[PDB]
Amino acid sequence: MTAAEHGLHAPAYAWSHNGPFETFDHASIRRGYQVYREVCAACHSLDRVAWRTLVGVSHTNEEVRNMAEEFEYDDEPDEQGNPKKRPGKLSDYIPGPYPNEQAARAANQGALPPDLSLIVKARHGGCDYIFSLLTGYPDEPPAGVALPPGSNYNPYFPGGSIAMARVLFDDMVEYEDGTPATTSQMAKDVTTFLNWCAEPEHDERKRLGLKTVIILSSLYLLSIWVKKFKWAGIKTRKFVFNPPK
Amino acid sequence: MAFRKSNVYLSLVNSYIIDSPQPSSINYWWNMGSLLGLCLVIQIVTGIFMAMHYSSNIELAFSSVEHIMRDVHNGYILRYLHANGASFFFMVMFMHMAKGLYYGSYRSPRVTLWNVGVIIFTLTIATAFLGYCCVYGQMSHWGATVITNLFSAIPFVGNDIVSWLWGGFSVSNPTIQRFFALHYLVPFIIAAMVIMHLMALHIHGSSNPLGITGNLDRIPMHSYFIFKDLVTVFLFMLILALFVFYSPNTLGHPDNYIPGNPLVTPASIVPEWYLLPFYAILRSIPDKLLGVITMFAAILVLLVLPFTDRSVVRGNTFKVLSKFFFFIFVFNFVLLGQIGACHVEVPYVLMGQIATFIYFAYFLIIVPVISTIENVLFYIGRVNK
Amino acid sequence: MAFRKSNVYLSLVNSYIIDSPQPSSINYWWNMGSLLGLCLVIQIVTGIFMAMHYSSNIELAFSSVEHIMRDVHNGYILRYLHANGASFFFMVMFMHMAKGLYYGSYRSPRVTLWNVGVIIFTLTIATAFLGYCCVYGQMSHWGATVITNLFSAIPFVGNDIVSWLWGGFSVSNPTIQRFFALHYLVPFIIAAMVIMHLMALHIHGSSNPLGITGNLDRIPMHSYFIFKDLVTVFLFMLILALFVFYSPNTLGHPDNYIPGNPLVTPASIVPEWYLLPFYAILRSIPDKLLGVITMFAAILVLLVLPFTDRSVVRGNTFKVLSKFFFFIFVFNFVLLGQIGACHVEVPYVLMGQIATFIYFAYFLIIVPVISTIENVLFYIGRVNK
Amino acid sequence: SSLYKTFFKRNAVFVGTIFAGAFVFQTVFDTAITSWYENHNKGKLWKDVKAKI
Amino acid sequence: QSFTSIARIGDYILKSPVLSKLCVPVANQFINLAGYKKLGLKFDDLIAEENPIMQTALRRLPEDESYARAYRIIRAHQTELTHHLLPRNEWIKAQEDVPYLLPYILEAEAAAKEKDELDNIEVSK
Amino acid sequence: KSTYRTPNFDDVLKENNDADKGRSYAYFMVGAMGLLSSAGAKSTVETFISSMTATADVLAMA
Amino acid sequence: GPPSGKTYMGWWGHMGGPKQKGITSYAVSPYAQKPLQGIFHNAVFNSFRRFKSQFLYVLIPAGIYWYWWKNGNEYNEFLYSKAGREELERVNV
Ligand code: HEC
Ligand code: HEC
Ligand code: HEC
Ligand code: HEC
Ligand code: HEC
Ligand SMILES: C/C=C(C)/C=C/C=C/C(OC)[C@@H](C)[C@H](OC)[C@@H](C)CCc1oc2c(O)c(OC)cc(OC)c2c(=O)c1C
Ligand SMILES: C/C=C(C)/C=C/C=C/C(OC)[C@@H](C)[C@H](OC)[C@@H](C)CCc1oc2c(O)c(OC)cc(OC)c2c(=O)c1C
Repeated sequence: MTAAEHGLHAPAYAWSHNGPFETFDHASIRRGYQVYREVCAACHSLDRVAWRTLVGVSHTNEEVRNMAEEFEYDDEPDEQGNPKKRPGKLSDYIPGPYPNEQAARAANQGALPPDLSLIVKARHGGCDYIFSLLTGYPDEPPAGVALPPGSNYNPYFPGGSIAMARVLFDDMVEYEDGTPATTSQMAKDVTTFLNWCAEPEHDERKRLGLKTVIILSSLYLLSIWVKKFKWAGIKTRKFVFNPPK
Repeated sequence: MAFRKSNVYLSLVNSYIIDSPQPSSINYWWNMGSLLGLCLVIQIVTGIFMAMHYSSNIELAFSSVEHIMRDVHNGYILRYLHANGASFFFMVMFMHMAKGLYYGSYRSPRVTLWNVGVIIFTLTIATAFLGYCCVYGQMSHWGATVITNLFSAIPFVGNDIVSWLWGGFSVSNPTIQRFFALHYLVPFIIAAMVIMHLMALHIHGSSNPLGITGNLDRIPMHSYFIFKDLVTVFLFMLILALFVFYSPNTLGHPDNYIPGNPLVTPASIVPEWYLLPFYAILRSIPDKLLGVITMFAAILVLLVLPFTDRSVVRGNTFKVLSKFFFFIFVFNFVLLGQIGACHVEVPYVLMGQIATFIYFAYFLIIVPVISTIENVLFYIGRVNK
Repeated sequence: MAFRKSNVYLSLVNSYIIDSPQPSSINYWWNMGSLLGLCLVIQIVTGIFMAMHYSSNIELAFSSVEHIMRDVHNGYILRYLHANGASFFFMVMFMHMAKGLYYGSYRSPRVTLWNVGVIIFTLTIATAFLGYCCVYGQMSHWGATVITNLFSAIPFVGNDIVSWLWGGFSVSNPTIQRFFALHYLVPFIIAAMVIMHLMALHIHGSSNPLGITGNLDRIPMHSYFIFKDLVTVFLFMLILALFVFYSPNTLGHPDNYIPGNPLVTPASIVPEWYLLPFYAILRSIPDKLLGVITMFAAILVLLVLPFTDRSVVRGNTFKVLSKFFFFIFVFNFVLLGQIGACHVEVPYVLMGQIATFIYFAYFLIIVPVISTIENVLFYIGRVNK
Repeated sequence: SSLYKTFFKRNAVFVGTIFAGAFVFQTVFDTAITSWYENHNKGKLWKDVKAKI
Repeated sequence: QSFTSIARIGDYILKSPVLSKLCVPVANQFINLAGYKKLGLKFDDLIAEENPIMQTALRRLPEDESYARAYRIIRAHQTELTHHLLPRNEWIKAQEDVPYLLPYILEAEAAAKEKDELDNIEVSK
Repeated sequence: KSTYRTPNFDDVLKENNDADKGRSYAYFMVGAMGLLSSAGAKSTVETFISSMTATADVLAMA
Repeated sequence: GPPSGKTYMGWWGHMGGPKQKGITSYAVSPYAQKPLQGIFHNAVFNSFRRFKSQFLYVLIPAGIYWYWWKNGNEYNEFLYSKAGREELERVNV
């Protein structure tokens, strides 16, 4: 299959979290939320992530309650059955930008921006692909590449033609912690955030993994030594034959 | 007489796990059986516990699993353990089957043991498919579609058998809700099939690497194999632990993280790894009916072995040509799976067909020819008349 | 040697359903056994088929059941069969238990047989209650509530066990979804429990109405009891059909056709007819804890029977005082179940208490006291030393 | 070894002694891992990012 | 496959000096490559015995050859379970690797063949 | 070869100066294996059991 | 319980093997043995002697197949490249 169709293979960047002993960089996760809220959130939903899940991971109980209350959600109708709204609460899920699919495609040349809750896991490459796709938008398609109106070229996406334009540009976000919001510094962040969104069990999982592998390893070694001991009698056993008269 | 011996219940145990006469020389390949037993338990248990959070509904399906993934405490461990357990179930099963071919476990008086085993193999592949559907991700829906459609190949009633399975005009809510029920049911049937497998094993005992009679030197299953099975049990767990905690989705397919969509089959659609060699075979025949018949044949041809094996001795330990061709068979199986993974492109198609040939040829031509040749080679190599 | 005998699988079938030596004199009460086997199948088959349409989700639960009644072809036949099959299961189970209780089948070497049977009773009641919750009707919800709360009686960990089961602050979605999950699982355990009941039966064979040994005159199971069993099978189906087709809801409770509601317990709440006697015993004790201890005790007390029956002969066929007191127990049991369907009002409360006393007093006082007297009575009535 | 003969005196470890020890382990072992793990990931954890705020 | 069959094909080869000079070497090498002699076993010890014919044979075997065979088999299992090979000097030297059970097998086979034939003999008037 | 002439086990027979060595090692191993297994069992059991306790999304404090 | 068909295995005391006579076995207690050694020094050069014998039945087949795959995989990579696009059109349909 022609490489243009397979897509350019995403390179292996050094993620602070790649490693059996490594946790996510919650500092980066936090900045990630911001890059999402100011740039990505205008076209992408995060339907599977409930507000409360940020508490104790990237922000504080107050900070989340505050981000949540800025949105209205449907509440139980009043005395006479009149539908009324309500400010968001921790038990809620991050609201999407479009009320339905038809409306999402209307605002996107006919295309549909996938919900980014499991994007890192729904693609080969994961962090490396998401990150590479974000940063690798060449200012101009290679020679001979005729592009469909309203489309954009990006070598990493399969077929090279992608409906999403480029959105990350230097200094477009003002990082709270004073970090230079360069177009790549951001990509690194949102990606990390999107990774936690898809794999929240992360840190907790690798920790249990360490307990498990240690214990089972010991049980394995111990078991070999025990087996040999029990089998010793049979292993060393000797036979002598004397043909009966 | 001892209680474990006289009691109605305990005695069944005593004669299967405690006093059961084993051949002193059975090696670690004979440990595959207990491992498959463990897989069944793990699968069954992790499954029942997830069922407590799952929703058969086509709308709630994928999300309920993601609910198990996020909201259920230790949920992810249950899912990653079920999911990776299935793949390990197949790895160990193939090994158990391989041990069978190599050591000629299929012949001798152990035929029925073999035949029941084949049934189990068919039942397991079914069970796993049904389960894979419950997630209802892209790979789920399309796999559900393609596989139920295998039956449209049946001459007349064919399309009826299909819309009957679906319970509608296409794979939909009825199909998923029913496939969940079926997925719950079959495992118990497998357990049942396992006891019969054990019953047949129990009348003639297990075999050994030499391929000759063990009756001259036995050692009780207990205080030997209970401890030896334990070595491989722990290892089995360790290696699974590694995937479940440090590499949970390596054995899976990414598309199964995008909900199913009836109007779009991903260009990257690819079967689960353990189904590939079979998928590869069907793909090699450029006709609908033949592709499906040839595929089922690829599974059923396993039944033909106790007859094509013309040898007068059991097992490959002392046969040269046998060992070699046996290994031509194993790798050819791997190459077959490797093929199912690639696209339907020029260098690969012809390769798939040749490999398919080899596969079937091993059972119907190679084994019967070589076994005959080796028989004579043995005779003329020491006979002076 | 014949095949039905020599084959590993048919020899089992053979020694259990074909060549099995039976006592020539066993009456029709011995037909209840196979009836229960049939019942287990009817429940299991009907259930799995209905499961393909059921949704355990609390918001969808009740409606999926109606979807079965209204949209699924023969869905109503499936539902009415399952529901009524559930009641018949108990009418028969009670008879099966009674026959044994009468003919002293719980005695001699058959204790383990009886003890296994008691477990199956506890398990069946459990399975049944799990399934009743799945409709999520008013009775469902409140049955779900009260019963799980039975455990809040346990002193320290109490409430914890309860909220653990619920999986929430109260009976909600988590409760109904894990309850379906478990309602599917237990039946298969019951099935296993049955094979043990059978293994325990098979070593001593059935008893007989005379209560003496049947070794002197045996007749094979096949072509006698296979056909005798057929008579009751049909008779059984005939009456179950009368209910399923002409009176499907007579054995039920109307409140269950109203969707469950957490804020209103209906003033018409009444347990399923087969649970009433036990419900009654619990109501008869004005203490929360003692109420549940006594109720559970009323079930466990059946294990005591092989030790309190001091008689030197087995069965009630030749005991005047025992036959009398047996029926006093039977009717008392019915009265108990009647008090249960009644209100907690003046004459009924005291009545319930007097009967509860009788119930327990039967196994603990009457039987031992009576049988001792009959032993002596049998002696002096013919000894002239 | 003479260390076994003082503690258990040539008798295998008792099933009650096993369970008792099993509990101790659970807590001891866990805290050890949790600590090593948190320390190794210092600066990345929420506890650490929460302080810089 | 029958030994009556194996012995048929084999002898024919062993007789015609053309096939003989060409095959016997391959056969000798095939056997030394098999490795059973290295476990103190003769080929006849390898013959799968779970059938009427072999069972008939083994019973008809003179007491001494039987006890000997018994030892050889046990020895094989002990060695195999220890994952070693017998000390080189204990290996069955090709001259000892005699088809001792074979005559009994063939006898039993042909005896069975006849019984089989006489059971279905047609009649011609 | 006479049956009273016991074969040579001097390749495996330990030269004793600490008679209870094989025993002390075995029993520690066995006991140690037992220790870790109860722990692993207790751990597996607790994992499943606790997977029934209230899910995150239902602990909505109203 | 009735009698079942004859098998090729009994149980302790009547396993159904040949009458054994003359074979004499000696064994020692695991307690009285060297606290598990044998590994290294005596059975390290002994280990891996297996799969040094068998490794050919395994290697030759592996080699034959891995070679065949690789080779065939490169031809794929070529056909779909710029260079081979002319040959690709030949052997495709
Ligand atoms: C609306 C104008 C968008 C903004 C702002 C961002 N995205 Fe987007 N995205 C949009 C479209 C039209 C699509 C469809 C692509 C297609 O042709 O299928 C997407 C897609 C993505 C994807 C999926 C890529 C794939 O493999 O299909 C990703 C990972 C993605 N978008 C990421 C992303 C991020 C992190 C953004 C904020 C910096 C972002 N998008 C903004 C439209 C729009
Ligand atoms: C209810 C009992 C239950 C049993 C018994 C059971 N499963 Fe499942 N299985 C489930 C549930 C629930 C799911 C859906 C959630 C999930 O994906 O884990 C599932 C999903 C699966 C999947 C999808 C894998 C994934 O998670 O992507 C496979 C494959 C599978 N089962 C295999 C098996 C096999 C093989 C067995 C063993 C016979 C088995 N299952 C037994 C309940 C069960
Ligand atoms: C999944 C398989 C399945 C099995 C196995 C099963 N059931 Fe059910 N059962 C259901 C379903 C689905 C319902 C809900 C629909 C209904 O009410 O019939 C149900 C409902 C019930 C009800 C409620 C009665 C009513 O209102 O319909 C009872 C009682 C019951 N089952 C008893 C049993 C008993 C007793 C057994 C076993 C001996 C059993 N069930 C086995 C699936 C099963
Ligand atoms: C078609 C292949 C095949 C399948 C599939 C199979 N078995 Fe077996 N099994 C056999 C044969 C043949 C033997 C006898 C092997 C021997 O000892 O020579 C056997 C033996 C066993 C043994 C004894 C240990 C051993 O490995 O020899 C157990 C236990 C066992 N199988 C369990 C299972 C379980 C559990 C499953 C599946 C859930 C299973 N088997 C699937 C063919 C199969
Ligand atoms: C509380 C006790 C008890 C329960 C509940 C019970 N059994 Fe029994 N069962 C017995 C005893 C005791 C016997 C022996 C009676 C005799 O033959 O004298 C028996 C005998 C039988 C028999 C032989 C035929 C007969 O009726 O004597 C069968 C079959 C049987 N039971 C099936 C079952 C099945 C199936 C269930 C339920 C799913 C069940 N039993 C539940 C006590 C019980
Ligand atoms: C209620 C039960 C019902 C209706 C029927 C179930 C029984 C069917 C089987 O036998 C057990 C079946 C599993 C089969 O066996 C012949 C396997 C080898 C499957 C082979 C298989 O898999 C695929 C798969 O997984 C896919 O996913 C993405 C996609 C696929 O196309 C691209 C396939 C496919 O093309 C084939 C042949
Ligand atoms: C997963 C399994 C779990 C959590 C537990 C199940 C096990 C419990 C049982 O035994 C098996 C239980 C069925 C019990 O046994 C003592 C039965 C005799 C039932 C006794 C029973 O029923 C009622 C019932 O049905 C009702 O309907 C609306 C209402 C009820 O009062 C309002 C009752 C009731 O007051 C009692 C005591």
